[PDB]
Amino acid sequence: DDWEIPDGQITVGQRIGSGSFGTVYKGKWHGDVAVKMLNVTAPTPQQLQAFKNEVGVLRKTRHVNILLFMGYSTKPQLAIVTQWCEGSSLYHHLHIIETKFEMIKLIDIARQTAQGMDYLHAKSIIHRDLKSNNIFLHEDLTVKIGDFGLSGSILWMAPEVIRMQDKNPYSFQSDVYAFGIVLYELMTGQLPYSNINNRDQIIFMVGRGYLSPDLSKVRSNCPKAMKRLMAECLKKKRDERPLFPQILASIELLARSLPK
Amino acid sequence: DDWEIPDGQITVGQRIGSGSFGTVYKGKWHGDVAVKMLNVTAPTPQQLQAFKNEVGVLRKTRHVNILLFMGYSTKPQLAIVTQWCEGSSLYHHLHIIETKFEMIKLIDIARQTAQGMDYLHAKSIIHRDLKSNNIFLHEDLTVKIGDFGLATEGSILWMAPEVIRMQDKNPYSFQSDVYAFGIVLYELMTGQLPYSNINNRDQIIFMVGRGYLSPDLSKVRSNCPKAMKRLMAECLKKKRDERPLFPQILASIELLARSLPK
Ligand SMILES: CCCS(=O)(=O)Nc1ccc(F)c(NC(=O)Nc2cc(NCCO)ncn2)c1F
Ligand SMILES: CCCS(=O)(=O)Nc1ccc(F)c(NC(=O)Nc2cc(NCCO)ncn2)c1F
Repeated sequence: DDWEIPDGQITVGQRIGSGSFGTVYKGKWHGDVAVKMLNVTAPTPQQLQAFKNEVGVLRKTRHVNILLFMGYSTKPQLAIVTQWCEGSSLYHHLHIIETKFEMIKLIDIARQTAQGMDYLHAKSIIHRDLKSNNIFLHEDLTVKIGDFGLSGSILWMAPEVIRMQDKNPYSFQSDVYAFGIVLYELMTGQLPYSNINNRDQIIFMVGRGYLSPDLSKVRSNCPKAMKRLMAECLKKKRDERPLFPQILASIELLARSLPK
Repeated sequence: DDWEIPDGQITVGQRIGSGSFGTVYKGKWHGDVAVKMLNVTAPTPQQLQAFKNEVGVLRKTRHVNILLFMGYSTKPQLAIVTQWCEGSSLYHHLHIIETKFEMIKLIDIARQTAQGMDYLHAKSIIHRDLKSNNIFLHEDLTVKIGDFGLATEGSILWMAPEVIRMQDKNPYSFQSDVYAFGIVLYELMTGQLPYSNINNRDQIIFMVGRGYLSPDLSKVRSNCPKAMKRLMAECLKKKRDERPLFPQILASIELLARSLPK
C-alpha cells in the first residue's frame, strides 16, 4: 500500500550526488535505482511530517518525462528512491562531454522537456529549480525531469527571482525563464555569460537588468520560430512570458515542419 | 490529486486493438498516451466501485518494467490511461513481424520481464494473465508489462496445468505466473509458439491439463545458454510447488548474464 520501502531492501552502492541539499547514490531495489540520502539523521517529528508532505507531491506525479518516483524510506535514515537513468544529464552531454546533437534531436529534447514541465504545471507543481543539470536523457532519447521535490546555479534564475522583490517570486513564469535558458543551452551549445569569470556580477547584472543572454549565438540552423520562442521565454517581464500550453504548441508546430 | 481525468481532456486517436473488457486507442493527453475504453457502458454503482478498486491496485505500482499507469476516467465512459509505447508487443515482434533478436537481447528481454514480475509479486499482485502479448517492448529495449487490472475478473498457451484443470476455486498463484513466464521464455528461445505441430486446441488444452503434452524444449536455438535452458525447465515444472519464485529467477539470470558479454 504505502510508499515507504521497509528497512533494508535498498542496497546503497556507488556514490554520485554532490553538495548537501541531499547526497545521491546508485542503488538496488527490484533492479537498479538512484537514492537521495537527505542525510538529516534523527528527525525530529515533525520534520518527518514536512518531509512526508514533500513526498505527497512526488506521488502526485505519473508521467514519462518526469523522473519516476518509486518510493521513500525513513528507517536507515531519510531518503528518496527513483528509477536509475542509463545515460547522462543534458548538462553533462552539452557542457562536459560536448555531444554534437542533431538539430532535430535538439528540438526534440526541448519538446520533451516542454512536455514534462507542462504536465507539472497541470498538477500545479512549480519546479523552482529546472536546469540542464536536472534533465537526464535516459538511454539518449527519453528526457526525464527530476530534482523538483522539496545557490551556485543562478544562470537559470529569472531576474524576478534573483532580485528578491517579495516572499514568492517563483511562478510558472519563473519556470518558463529557466526553461528558456536550457533552450538557449540547446541552441548555442554553451552557457549564458560564458565570458564572465565573476558570479556576483552576473547576479547583480541580471538582477538589475544590465546583463541579458547573448542571442546572436543561436547558430544559423536553429529555426526562426525556435529562436523567437527563446526570445519569448526569456522576456524579463514575466507577464510577457508564454506558459507551456502555448510553449508546447509553438514547438510541435515546427516539429511537423522538419522531420524533413 | 485524484487520478480522475475530466472528460474532454483526452483526445482519442487510432483504435489499436481489444483487450480484457475494453478497446484500446492511441491517444493525446499531455502528449501521447494509451487508452483502454472499458466498454461496459455506464455502470451500475457499484461496479463504479469495482473499477475504483482495480485502479487502486494499479496506482500501487511504480516501476520501469511496469507499463506506466497514468490515470482513469469514469466520466465520459470508463477508461484506463497509461503511457504510449513506440515499439511493438513481444508477441508481435516474435510471431508476426518475425524480428531476429540476438541472444543477448533475448536474455535481456527475459531479465527485464522477470524484473517487473518480481516487483508485482513484491507487491502481492498476481498477473493471472502473463503472455508475450502483454509484455511490450518499448523503443525496442525496455520491457513494460501491461494488462493486469481487472483480471480477477482467450489464451491458454501460457496457462499452467493447475489452472487448465479447474480443480479448485483458485489455481492462480505466483507459480502460475512463473509458468506463463516459462512460456514466453520458450517463445524467446525458439521464436515458436509451443505445440506449433498440433492443429487442435481442445487437444492441446486437454493434454497439458493432465501433462501428457508439454513444451518441446529440445527446440531451443543452438546457443541458448545451458543455464537458460535449465531455467526454462524449472519454470515449466508441472508440479506447481517445484517452480522457482522471481527473486530466485532473477538470481539465476543475472548470473548467466555476467558469465557472457565478453
Ligand atoms: C521525481 C524525482 C523526485 S525529486 O526529489 O524531485 N528528485 C530526486 C529524488 C531522488 C533521486 F535519487 C534523484 N535523482 C538524482 O538526483 N539523480 C539521478 C541520476 C540518475 N542517473 C545518473 C546517470 O546519468 N538516475 C536517477 N536519478 C532525484 F532527481
Ligand atoms: C498498466 C496497468 C493497467 S492495465 O489495465 O493492466 N493495462 C492497460 C491499460 C490501458 C492501456 F492503454 C494498455 N495498453 C495496451 O493494451 N497497449 C499499449 C500499446 C502501446 N503501443 C504498442 C502498439 O505498437 N502502448 C501502450 N499501451 C494496457 F495494457
